Amino acid sequence: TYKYVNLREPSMDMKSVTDRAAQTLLWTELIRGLGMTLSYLFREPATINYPFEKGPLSPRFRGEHALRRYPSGEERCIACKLCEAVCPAQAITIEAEPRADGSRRTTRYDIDMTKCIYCGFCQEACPVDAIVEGPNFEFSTETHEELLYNKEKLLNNGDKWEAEIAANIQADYLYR
Amino acid sequence: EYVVAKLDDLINWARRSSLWPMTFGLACCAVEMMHMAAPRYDMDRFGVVFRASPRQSDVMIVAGTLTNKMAPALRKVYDQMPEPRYVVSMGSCANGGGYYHYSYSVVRGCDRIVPVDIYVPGCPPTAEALLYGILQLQKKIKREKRL
Amino acid sequence: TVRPRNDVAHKQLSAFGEYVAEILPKYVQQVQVSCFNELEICIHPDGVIPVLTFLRDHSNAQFKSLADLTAVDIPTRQNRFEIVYNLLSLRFNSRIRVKTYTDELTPIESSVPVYKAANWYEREIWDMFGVFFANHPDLRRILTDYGFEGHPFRKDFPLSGYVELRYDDEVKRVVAEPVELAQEFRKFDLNSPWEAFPAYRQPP
Amino acid sequence: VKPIFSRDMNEAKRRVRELYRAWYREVPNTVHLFQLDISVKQGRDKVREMFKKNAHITDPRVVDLLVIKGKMELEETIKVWKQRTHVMRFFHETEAPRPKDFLSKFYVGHD
Amino acid sequence: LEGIKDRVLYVLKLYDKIDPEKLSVNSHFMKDLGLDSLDQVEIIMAMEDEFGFEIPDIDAEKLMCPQEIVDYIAD
Amino acid sequence: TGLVGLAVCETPHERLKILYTKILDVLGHIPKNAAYRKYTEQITNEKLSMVKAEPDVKKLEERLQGGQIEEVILQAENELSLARKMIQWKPWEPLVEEPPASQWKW
Amino acid sequence: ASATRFIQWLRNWASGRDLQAKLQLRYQEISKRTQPPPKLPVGPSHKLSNNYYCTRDGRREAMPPSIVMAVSPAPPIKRWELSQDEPY
Ligand SMILES: NC(=O)c1ccc[n+]([C@@H]2O[C@H](COP(=O)([O-])OP(=O)(O)OC[C@H]3O[C@@H](n4cnc5c(N)ncnc54)[C@H](OP(=O)(O)O)[C@@H]3O)[C@@H](O)[C@H]2O)c1
Ligand code: SF4
Ligand code: SF4
Ligand code: SF4
Repeated sequence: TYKYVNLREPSMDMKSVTDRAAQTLLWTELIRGLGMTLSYLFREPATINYPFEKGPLSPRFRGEHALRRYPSGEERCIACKLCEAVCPAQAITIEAEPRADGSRRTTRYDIDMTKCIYCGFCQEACPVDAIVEGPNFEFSTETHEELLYNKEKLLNNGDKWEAEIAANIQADYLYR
Repeated sequence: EYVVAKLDDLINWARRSSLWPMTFGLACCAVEMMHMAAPRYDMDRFGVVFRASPRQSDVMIVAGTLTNKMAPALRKVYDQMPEPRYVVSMGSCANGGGYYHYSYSVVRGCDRIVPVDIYVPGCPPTAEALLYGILQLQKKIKREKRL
Repeated sequence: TVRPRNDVAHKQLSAFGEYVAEILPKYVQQVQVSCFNELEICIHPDGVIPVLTFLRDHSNAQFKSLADLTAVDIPTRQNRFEIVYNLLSLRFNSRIRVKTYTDELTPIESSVPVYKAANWYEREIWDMFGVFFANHPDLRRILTDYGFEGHPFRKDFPLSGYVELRYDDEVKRVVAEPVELAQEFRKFDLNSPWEAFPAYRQPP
Repeated sequence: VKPIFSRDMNEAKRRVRELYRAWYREVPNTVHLFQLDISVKQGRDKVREMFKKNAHITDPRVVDLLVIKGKMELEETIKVWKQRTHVMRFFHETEAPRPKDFLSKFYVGHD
Repeated sequence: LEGIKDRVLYVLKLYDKIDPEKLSVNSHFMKDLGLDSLDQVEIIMAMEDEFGFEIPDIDAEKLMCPQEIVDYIAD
Repeated sequence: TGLVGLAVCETPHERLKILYTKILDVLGHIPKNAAYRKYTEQITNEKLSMVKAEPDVKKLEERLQGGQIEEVILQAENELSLARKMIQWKPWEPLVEEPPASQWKW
Repeated sequence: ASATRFIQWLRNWASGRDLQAKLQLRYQEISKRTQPPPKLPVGPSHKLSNNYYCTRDGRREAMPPSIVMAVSPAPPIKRWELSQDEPY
């Protein structure tokens, strides 16, 4: 509702002119600029020592891809290819086959980290809640081969993070 | 001998202590790169400084997308770098093109132009995960320079 | 009822569907479209400069500002390109669209003397689409490479391109270009059967 | 009544002659000021192979559009923009092509 | 007059497109000497660069014979 | 006094009256039966009747203009250039140009 | 010295009032693990009877009418007065 920026020359005569002239003959505003930085030094630095202190995070966080399973064994993923179609990077590749014993499950399951923008659609499009995004950062590699995750073999190694996953999903059902 | 092996540890420790980067912008990643400067996730706690110094710098951190126009631009910079040099691909674009992998104008993830030593996986590479671009690099310096 | 949006200013805005049409040139008007309080006018390519001088500093319609200069590429028609001049009035607070049509390779009358911002968007269309503009000062490639073949958007050629792969090979400084191999794009055949909408289907 | 781009039928060919005249004088500038790379003689042969592909002259509009395109891709090296030998290299040198033969292409793998 | 007939003949023979016995002074490049349509543009460019570059597109059509080309350059 | 834009911070009255009287003569050269002459005249004479009624009033400057009096004159300055361009290149009177091919629906 | 009592006088003295609202400012009223499990409320649907999609049209009125081939586009944008909270 119309604010203005310019003051349009506040100085008029004697008292209002000389003090504005004072901050050009001597400095004062440099001392006033020094004052804000002085108070900033004395207050404690808000720093986190990474290998010992950790930065604050959420109950629902996306970063690491790992496929969950049922409490009584059994691979939770069904090979719907649903998560493939939603995937905006088209990162997740899937080949489906029957497991010779009635059940319809996975054979090839590559989610390459060369692609994937960590959007978390595959977390939210899965009807069985197979892919749950684990709060992890510890996956920096030397090679591409070491980076792109293979057919479930490195994703079912996400069972080592499933203790956090089962606790963090307790915020997902009945959302936050 | 034992004296030579311990001396090679001191040369490796000189780089393990301090790494001075030439951080490439040209990305949404560049903001998360600027979050290293942010006090909450401090990086000047290490021997790393945001003075850059393009000719002097050791470890160039390629952040994000590399287009065909910027493809010869980054290569000529890498040649001007001193011999103990490392390349950190920061973000999914710098790895293998997170998005824009199937686009015409984007080079498919840095390695086709410049060799990458340490890969940082995340789109917005969180300042938590980005401290594996320093500490894991410092851990990886063993080299085993025998002769 | 909760969930839909209500419209009331449609009749007040429909008056311009008569006003600009009552000027009545075969040189300009042709077809007038108006829906959800927005006006679409498609104008013959021969007149673009005399059309955009109008709606500029005119007492009834004072736009003065050009925000978007988007172009629609469509292979169905003989006239392939549908260049849309999107105008915005700051005095009257209303938006209008000045649509045009150009075929495979024909120059349109460029709005450089009318708008000073047009030239940057005009270079963008010549890059992406290949539509040349007459009476234009310094037509240059901005988004494309300095040695790029074809036009990046055109629906004639694929998404991945042709000179996509770039190696730092056996030659010390020269970056390779002409290799055409890439990882395959999974073109999903997604198109739902049964027409979802009435008042859109046309008889053959 | 109809657009003509720049020239009508005959004058469009003279614009190509004007384009060939300008681009023939710019190959010493792309060696001494830019980089040696290959040769002065092979650089002039690189011009001839480009125009031999455009042997299909049928419309004044098609020719003129190629002239305007030619007044940008070859104008790029006159007022020198960022290329640095990696860009502005039209001739393929890195990749070796397979010859068009029924016995050669079938042995390697084609179609 | 003597310099124009000596410099242009030496420049035409150096191009190696036509034999010295085939083209001497009066033998035209259009039919007699045996030169292509692109070769006529190349020969006119090489002859202008040696003596003094001032060749327009309109004069290129008139310049077909080497004797006529020497007269056009002198005038 | 201070104008918003780069237009001079001054209010020249009757200078606006000169410009509006000039453009009425410009409109009556070639278009006479055309609607462009018909529609512009009924807006300009409507404004001229309100300018002549109230001199140097802030309410008079606010009449279908919004901003300053100099800004209203700037909104009529290029209107003379628009009228002159309409006289040189005229689509208001003739209609002869070719209709497009029957395809516009998406 | 690292004692807060003497330091708080210095930071208050050197340009502007401080004391309250620290640089870190994550001491009190920062709830960890959010809250006990909540129940998300339902909208105008979910409850049965008179929940037809015939009434909830959504995507129905969309067809564009072709028009024709002194009037203003809108009542002119009148300028708003200066702010009462701050004049300049
Ligand atoms: N133009 C010419 O100079 C020329 C002329 C005629 C023939 N040739 C032949 O072509 C070849 C060209 O190679 P080059 O001379 O260019 O090689 P080079 O530059 O001398 O480099 C040799 C590399 O191979 C490794 N290497 C060699 N012998 C090794 C051993 N016994 N155990 C472990 N690592 C070994 C070394 O690694 P470490 O340092 O880690 O051991 C070294 O990095 C030669 O073998 C030569 O016979 C060359
Ligand atoms: S991850 Fe979920 S959505 Fe994807 S195939 Fe497995 S069960 Fe289906
Ligand atoms: S997080 Fe998004 S981009 Fe990554 S695999 Fe899942 S759906 Fe694809
Ligand atoms: S990885 Fe994500 S944040 Fe980084 S440049 Fe690519 S899209 Fe932007």
